[PDB]
Amino acid sequence: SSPVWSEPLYSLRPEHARERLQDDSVETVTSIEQAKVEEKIQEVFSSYKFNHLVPRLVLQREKHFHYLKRGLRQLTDAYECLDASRPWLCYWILHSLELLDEPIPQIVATDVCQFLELCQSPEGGFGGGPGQYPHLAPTYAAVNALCIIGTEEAYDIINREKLLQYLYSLKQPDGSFLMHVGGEVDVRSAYCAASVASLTNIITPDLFEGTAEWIARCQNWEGGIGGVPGMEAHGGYTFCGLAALVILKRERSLNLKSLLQWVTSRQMRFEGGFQGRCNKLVDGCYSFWQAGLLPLLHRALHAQGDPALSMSHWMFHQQALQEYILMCCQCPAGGLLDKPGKSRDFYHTCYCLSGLSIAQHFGSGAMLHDVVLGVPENALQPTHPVYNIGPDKVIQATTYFLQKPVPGFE
Amino acid sequence: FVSLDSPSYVLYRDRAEWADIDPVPQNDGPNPVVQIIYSDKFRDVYDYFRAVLQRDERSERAFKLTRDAIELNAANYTVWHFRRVLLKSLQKDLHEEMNYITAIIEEQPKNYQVWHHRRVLVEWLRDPSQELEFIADILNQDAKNYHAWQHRQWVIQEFKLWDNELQYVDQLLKEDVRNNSVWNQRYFVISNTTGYNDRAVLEREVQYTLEMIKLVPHNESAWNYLKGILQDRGLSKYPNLLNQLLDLQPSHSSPYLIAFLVDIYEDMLENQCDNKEDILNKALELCEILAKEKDTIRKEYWRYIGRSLQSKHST
Amino acid sequence: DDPTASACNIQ
Ligand SMILES: CC(C)=CCC/C(C)=C/CC/C(C)=C/CONC(=O)CP(=O)(O)O
Ligand SMILES: OC[C@H]1O[C@@](CO)(O[C@H]2O[C@H](CO)[C@@H](O)[C@H](O)[C@H]2O)[C@@H](O)[C@@H]1O
Ligand SMILES: [Zn+2]
Repeated sequence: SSPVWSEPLYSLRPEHARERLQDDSVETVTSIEQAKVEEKIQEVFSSYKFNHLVPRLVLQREKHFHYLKRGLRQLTDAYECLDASRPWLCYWILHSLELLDEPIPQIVATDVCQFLELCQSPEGGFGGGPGQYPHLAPTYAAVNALCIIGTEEAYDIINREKLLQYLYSLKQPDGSFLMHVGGEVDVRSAYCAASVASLTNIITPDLFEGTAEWIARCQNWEGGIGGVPGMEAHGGYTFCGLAALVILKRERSLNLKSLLQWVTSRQMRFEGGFQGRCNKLVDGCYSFWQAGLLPLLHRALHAQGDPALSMSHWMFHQQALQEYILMCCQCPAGGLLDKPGKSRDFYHTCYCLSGLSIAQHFGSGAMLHDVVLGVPENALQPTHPVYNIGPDKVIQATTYFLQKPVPGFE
Repeated sequence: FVSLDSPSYVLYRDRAEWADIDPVPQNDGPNPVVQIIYSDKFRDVYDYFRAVLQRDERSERAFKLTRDAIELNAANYTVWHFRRVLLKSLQKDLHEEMNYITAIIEEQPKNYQVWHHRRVLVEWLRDPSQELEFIADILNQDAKNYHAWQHRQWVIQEFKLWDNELQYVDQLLKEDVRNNSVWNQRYFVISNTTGYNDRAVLEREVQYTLEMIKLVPHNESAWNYLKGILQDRGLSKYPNLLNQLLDLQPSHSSPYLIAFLVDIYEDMLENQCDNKEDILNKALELCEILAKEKDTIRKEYWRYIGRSLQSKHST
Repeated sequence: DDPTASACNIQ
């Protein structure tokens, strides 16, 4: 073996150079862009190697913490474009802090609860800010944020009776859901609805009638899932689709074989990170949307009695993903990002960290196997693959709400 | 009338025609979180938007105000919803609104609200005449814009405009054969017109795809389409394909070709093929080659496939 | 932070 102060990396092996793009001497916009990213990434990788000396990689926890702590209270006008997504900012930041095991002061927690209460609509659901119409995306974010806080104060903010009525007000006869009244339809809505309904215990027999079938129609020839039937497979929509089906216990409605082959193919042989769709670029946020699909598929196949499943690893290159996130997605000033050259933002900070946690932790049944690349302190808290909040938070919230009746239903 | 960046722009709090209504500030609570330090202009427009919304004022001034609110944050879906309420209530010229959304999407093509607004207008007018050309212009700037392709599929299916889409697909594939959004549109068009059961159509597609593969052997999209149009009937149902790929292996031993062979072997074993032991041995050898040398990023997947094959066909 | 230019909007 090697001394504790040097840790060989997959991305630094001499044979890794063979993984560079082969454009077959036929250049198109796609290959040109891919080659540009690979050139930059190789430069980054090389900066972490000093011949046979390869220092352990470090997650800059403290820098990330200070960036997050500041954002939770105030934001520059650069975030005016997210004025209709305030609950998302709460969730992204709180989940990042949770992954980093950084305590949330009680005062700050109460202030977040009060703010989300102001975003809650009298018709049920939460809007992007005080007085805004409710929308399933901020509703999903608000519920997740309240569950991360996990106090009875936070749980009780949610008006469950109106929330269920609101979900009914968005339900379509073909099984799909509108994102908001008079709004668009895509797989994101099914997941947002399934996530908040299961956590708050408001699922009725008919709420999701036809939903599983509609989601299956979104799986396409590629194996992944598109936003609506007929559309290109995309990691974001595929995560939403599979996670929703897992909540509904209808994963078998999909061709899991083609889905598995599709997502594993989305990990970039050279960069180590994941792309959102075939022939597009690597991006740190897909560390969650794409890689998060492996724990879901593992669970789904394990429920089916698959005798070939691993008892120690997810079906993606866990080490290579950690290498991509740690070497290429950290902003030296704190925060994480899409790829070198891009600026940090709270959204990428949330998902790059969520993906890193998934890559470090394997769990199935009574089996637990951790693979924490770099210094030991890099280990993050685990995240639930369905909800993307701590597993402890999921259990605590589900248990709390299971003690309440389904609004006006028996 | 006057844009937010125009030299003569005046804050709403200073407009005489707006003096009769009090602005409604946003209440973020006494101890704010994720508080955005808005510019004076941003806050001014939204304080008045909140006022007209709270009063549910269906007026021409409210309608013009939404235009500025949208310029400040086109992702504010509440503003868009209210603007649509006003369009109906004021009986606004929808063709003029179409010219408006056209300009807005050109500026912010990756926004969900703008594409949905356009769809609603097209639905209200039952007029798709400008759609294919407009979308084509958006795709000329970003050939992979997801929202544009989604809107394009909706228009084509809702108004049955299939006649020239395969020709459009062919042109875009000529420009960039690696454009996965275009291969997806190819499947979309064929499955919804002739279908793939017509053996003449299937042969044409398999031939076309194989030609693209020979031209650009490492383009994953073509390989994925080839598998996509053959997978449901079963890859083992096409014996000649195996031979052709086997002949191209010695000169094009790419991970895509090797993986495709494993996929064929998997299906063959699932269908009581002849020489089962030999096929299983060949598949396991390729899984090892993929895991250790040719496609190591997917070592865990290939090892799983190897174990899976043994659990299903060892005997 | 440049969330305005990022193509990663989920809403
Ligand atoms: C729970 C939610 C709201 C999940 C959605 C997650 C994602 C990531 C959705 C993506 C939607 C999408 C495909 C938008 C189109 O614009 N984005 C891109 O083009 C990014 P890329 O190039 O990586 O495909
Ligand atoms: O990944 C293919 C797999 O998806 C399903 C849906 O679960 O069908 C999709 O793909 C077909 C092409 O293989 C399309 O005809 C169909 O429209 C699309 O939904 C499964 O039937 C298939 O095995
Ligand atoms: Zn991203």
